[PDB]
Amino acid sequence: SHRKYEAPRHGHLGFLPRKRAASIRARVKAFPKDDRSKPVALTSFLGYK
Amino acid sequence: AESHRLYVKGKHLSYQRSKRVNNPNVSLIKIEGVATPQDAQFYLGKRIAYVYRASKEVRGSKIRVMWGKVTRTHGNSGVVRATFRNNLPAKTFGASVRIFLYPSNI
Amino acid sequence: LRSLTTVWAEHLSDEVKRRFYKNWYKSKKKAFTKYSAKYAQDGAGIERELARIKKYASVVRVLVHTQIRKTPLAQKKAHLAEIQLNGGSISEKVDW
Amino acid sequence: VAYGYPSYSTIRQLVYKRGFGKINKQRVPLSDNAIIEANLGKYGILSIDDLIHEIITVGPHFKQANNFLWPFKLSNPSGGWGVPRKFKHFIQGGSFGNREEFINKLVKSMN
Amino acid sequence: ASLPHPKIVKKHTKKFKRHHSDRYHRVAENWRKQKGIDSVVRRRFRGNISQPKIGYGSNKKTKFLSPSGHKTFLVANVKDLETLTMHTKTYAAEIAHNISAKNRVVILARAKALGIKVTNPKGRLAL
Amino acid sequence: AHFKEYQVIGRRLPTESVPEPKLFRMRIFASNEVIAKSRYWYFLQKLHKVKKASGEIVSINQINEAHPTKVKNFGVWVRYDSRSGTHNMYKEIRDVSRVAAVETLYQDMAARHRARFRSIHILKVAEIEKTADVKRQYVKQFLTKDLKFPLPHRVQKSTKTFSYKRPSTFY
Amino acid sequence: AKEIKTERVEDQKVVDKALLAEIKKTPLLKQYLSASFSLKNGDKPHLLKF
Amino acid sequence: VEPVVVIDGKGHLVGRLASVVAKQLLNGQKIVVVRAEELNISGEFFRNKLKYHDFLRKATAFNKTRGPFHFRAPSRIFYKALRGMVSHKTARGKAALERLKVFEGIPPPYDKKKRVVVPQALRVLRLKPGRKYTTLGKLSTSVGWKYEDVVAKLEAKRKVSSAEYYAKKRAFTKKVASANATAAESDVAKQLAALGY
RNA sequence: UUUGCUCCACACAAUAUAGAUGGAUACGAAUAAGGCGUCCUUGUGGCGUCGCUGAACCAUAGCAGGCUAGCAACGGUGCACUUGGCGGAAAGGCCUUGGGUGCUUGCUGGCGAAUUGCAAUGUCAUUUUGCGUGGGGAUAAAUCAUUUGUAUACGACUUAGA
RNA sequence: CCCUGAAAAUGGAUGGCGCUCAAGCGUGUUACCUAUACUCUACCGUCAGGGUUGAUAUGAUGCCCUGACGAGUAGGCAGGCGUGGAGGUCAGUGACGAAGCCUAGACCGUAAGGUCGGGUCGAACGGCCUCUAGUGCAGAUCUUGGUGGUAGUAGCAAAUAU
RNA sequence: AACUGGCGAUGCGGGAUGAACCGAACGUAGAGUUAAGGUGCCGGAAUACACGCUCAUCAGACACCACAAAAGGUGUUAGUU
RNA sequence: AAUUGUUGAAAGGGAAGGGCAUUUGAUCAGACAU
Repeated sequence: SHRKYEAPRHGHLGFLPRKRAASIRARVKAFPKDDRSKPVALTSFLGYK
Repeated sequence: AESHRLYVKGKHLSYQRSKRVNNPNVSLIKIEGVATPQDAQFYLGKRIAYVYRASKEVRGSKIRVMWGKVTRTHGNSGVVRATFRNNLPAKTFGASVRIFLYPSNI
Repeated sequence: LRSLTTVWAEHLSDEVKRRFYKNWYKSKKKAFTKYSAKYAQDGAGIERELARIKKYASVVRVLVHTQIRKTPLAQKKAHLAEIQLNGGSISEKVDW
Repeated sequence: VAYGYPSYSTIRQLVYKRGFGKINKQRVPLSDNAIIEANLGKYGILSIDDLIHEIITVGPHFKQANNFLWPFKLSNPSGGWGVPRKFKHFIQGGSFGNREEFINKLVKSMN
Repeated sequence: ASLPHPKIVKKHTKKFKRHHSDRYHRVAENWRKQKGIDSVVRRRFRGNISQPKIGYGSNKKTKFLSPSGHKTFLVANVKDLETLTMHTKTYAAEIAHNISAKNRVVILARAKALGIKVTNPKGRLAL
Repeated sequence: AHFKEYQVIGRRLPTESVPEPKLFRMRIFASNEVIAKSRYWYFLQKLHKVKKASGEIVSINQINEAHPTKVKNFGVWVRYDSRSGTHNMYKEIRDVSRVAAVETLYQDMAARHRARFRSIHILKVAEIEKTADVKRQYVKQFLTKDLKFPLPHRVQKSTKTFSYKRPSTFY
Repeated sequence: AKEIKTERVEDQKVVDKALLAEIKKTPLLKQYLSASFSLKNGDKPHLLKF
Repeated sequence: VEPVVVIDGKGHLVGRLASVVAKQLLNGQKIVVVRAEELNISGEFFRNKLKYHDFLRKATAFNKTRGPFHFRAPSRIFYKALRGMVSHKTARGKAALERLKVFEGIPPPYDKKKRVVVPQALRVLRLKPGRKYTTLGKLSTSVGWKYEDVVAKLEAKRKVSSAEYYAKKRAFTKKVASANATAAESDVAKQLAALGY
């Protein structure tokens, strides 16, 4: 039988699996698309909240 | 010379089989030269050896041989049937096989 | 993308050498000994490696670490991370 | 069934290779003319060629000669039946029915 | 030194085992014909254990002959060992299992004197 | 089926009421004598009131082609039973012999109309020797003066499973 | 685990010395007989003439 | 007949090439297929894309990690097409698939060797001219292959280096042909001519 | 950490083999077009030649490939070195210089083969390991336990302690 | 022939891969693959028809010849294997070890089962001709007895507190 | 319900798979030939030969069988008047 | 006997077991010796 009253699904399915991180420092998966015009500079930094 | 081979190389294809039942008594050999039963008809009487190696040395050597003979042609692609004294192991499908020229008729 | 080679600095701080051990208090602290000895004789191997990086390196990332001893945190083991250099060509990045 | 009119060659080869008698309700092979003379000496059939003659030319004692001949047990035709599917009439591109003159090749192959 | 015989051909080997004797311990390995209705052994399906039939019967000329070419004949003492004096090349004496060693030595001596082969000469020998 | 053309003469069984009956002759394209006789009896059955149990075949003789080498243009009339009804058709085929023309007719009809041999009547195959009697473009096309066409993109059957250079399809 | 008949060696020396003269009448037969036969790659014993 | 046979993938039809290669692999020949990004499938690009999308739609409902793995690289697409042909669930099939290596482009270990083609599985020999066909690399990069350009650039570099090598090979082969031509008409060459060489 | 570990050379033994038994012999691109040689104005040029399969090409003779003599060339090839480059896509290979040494069937000779008895794969490859040789080379960690809470049901994670 | 008509629910099935001058559709001709089918042979058994008095290595229920056949639940019949007990016999086996029990040790029979070796063991047991039956187990939510996985798991948490 | 043949009581090759369909019925083995069904690979057997048709932006692929209709197309081919 | 411990052998990518055939390992009878 169909769901009597529609409702949006709970939670977000694109963040699965909800396991622990591999390490206490999250990896920067992607980096800004490099262009070879501006001077050389870092694309990130590390800090402590 | 650097080549001492006196046998034609061949590949052990499979046991004679229907769609779902295989007969281990008769094996199939694909000889590297023949490509038609007319050319396969030459090799019918020839002796066949499967040569393998084992870790235990018996009767003077670690190399053992299972002997057999070609029996008749198979199909239109020159495959031949082979009958061995003891049937070839099913692990040797695609293994190499020496088809000697004896007995000869030329 | 696959890493080709990493070239380290001659002298590594204690707070970043700690990252390479789990038991720093009793370790012999031998990390990068036979590598800091490679910077001797004007670092011929080091410059050769950098030249090979320039020859075959499409993306350049730099290993850096935080001076965590400057923070009030109790942990003295620094964090090491790769930050991509965005700028001139590969030679400019590695020279920088 | 597949049936036709056999030639003398087919009949002779059949009698020579797969010729079997019916002595004492037992299927004995037509090995010597003595066997045929013992049973069919009443009708004048003295030899295996006498039997073949009484078969090929339907004669006064054809019934007796053919009854004495045991039903021939023929093998499958060497080289197949020449057809993908047997169970259609030979006229319909099959194998059964009155093959007439073509029966000789089939019987020789099946011998 | 036995009677000439044709090749001993065993039509079957690998003793016919009872169905499910491997699966269940209560089921003994002695053969018992399955009487069930929907049984894949009573209905001889492909890939199931073969059943004993009369077609496996050994040749009447090679029946009961040991690989040595004799038929084993049980002997309990010298008196029944003497029954094989004139049939040395057909029957081979086999000492019964309950014969004492001090009698088996006598049996073996008498048999070797008469030429009768004993299939178990190493029985209870304290050598 | 590599047909052979047979000419079969038969008749009704003579009786004392009317001995010496009227011989009827047919030309049948069949694979062999058995099928030729069967088709003859079929056609006589559908034409006149006579069946094999009531008549006889006085003769059956194969016709070989007069000029098995000279290329001709046969015009064929054929009726066939489609999935819905029976249609009469005229097609012309340019071939070498009557039997070859009938064979290619059978292949062509099976290919273009799914008409098996059991549902085809060869009304008449007759050589047309005057040009401009041709009326189908697929045959008028090959009667052009000084005809020459190429055969582009030739692919060679390989006797070995591996060809060691990338082949070319010139010609 | 551990020689030739003198008669046999003399018959061999006479037969081979009688056959060598016959061998020498053709250009490459002696070298040919010194060589040893061996199937090479691509050889087809069903199509190789002898 | 060689131990390892390298198959040039360009211009080949996926199904026929796989059907040939599966039988060879079961026969025991070691096969390395190169240039998988320029394989060919009959039919037009949109049709083959729709077929691959229908394949993508099929996955395990309750846990997608257990369902069919829809590999997108051209080498893996051809490998799936071949594993469907080889009885991979048995040890025989596992050994056969172990005897096989499939690459996109031509790797360094095999760019110095001789690449062969299969005439029974060539597009230019099997497809009637005018039939639309697809390039496996284009199909893969449409359905989500991330390395079309980084393979094209390496193919350009490899072809450049191979052209430099082939120039030298052609020069030396012309020298050899000229030198052999002078030795022709000689006594030994004339004697060889009667024997066929 | 008392002669443990790694690497180099051979030496024995074990260990197996999805299966050596002459060579995996490198453009690219199109097929209703190309390859190669050649000429010039260098072109989407001209001319010539080839295909029609790798049935090719290379290699191939010697005790499973011996010991020796010479002729003719200054080649071909193996080996250990040496010189200089190219190669990062899975480079781990490709070329190259120099001399040394070995063979050379390019050509003509001399000696040996037997007896494995009429065939019996008649054993010649590489994969790993172990112990020996004698020659170098390098002299740490991790975990438990204690501790922190940026973590946690327990494991795990994050810290700190000569 | 193809297309529209042509909409169903887990992801999905010309069996699958995959196939496009087909590995599709229609048709034709060959070659080839294989069933416990057919042909020939061997062997087992059954049935049938026969031969054999000769003293007989005996036994005519014995030996031998010929031909055909062999599927099967319910069921019928026949020939046999095994167990407790009884009559007869082997002047049977046995404390120099009977019976029992263990025995990926051996032999025989198609099989029921029979025999032998090895270990344990301690006091009775077997072959044959017959007789007799409380005589053959995988089931019956079978009876009794014994023991497993579950499983070192659920859990051993009300009545204030040590 | 009628006739017959089967399954039940029946295994074997084929229809992937199935009590009934196709072939064929069974002692144990060896050799040969086939049935039904097939010969791109799984899979043993011709990526055989030959004549044509079809391009589908939901093709088609073999009987029982695992469906498709009425009506349409200047898709294409062969035809009739 | 079920069931269990140790030792020994062998195998083990979501069952184990079985039939046909052979390789491999372990084990074993008989016969020439007459």
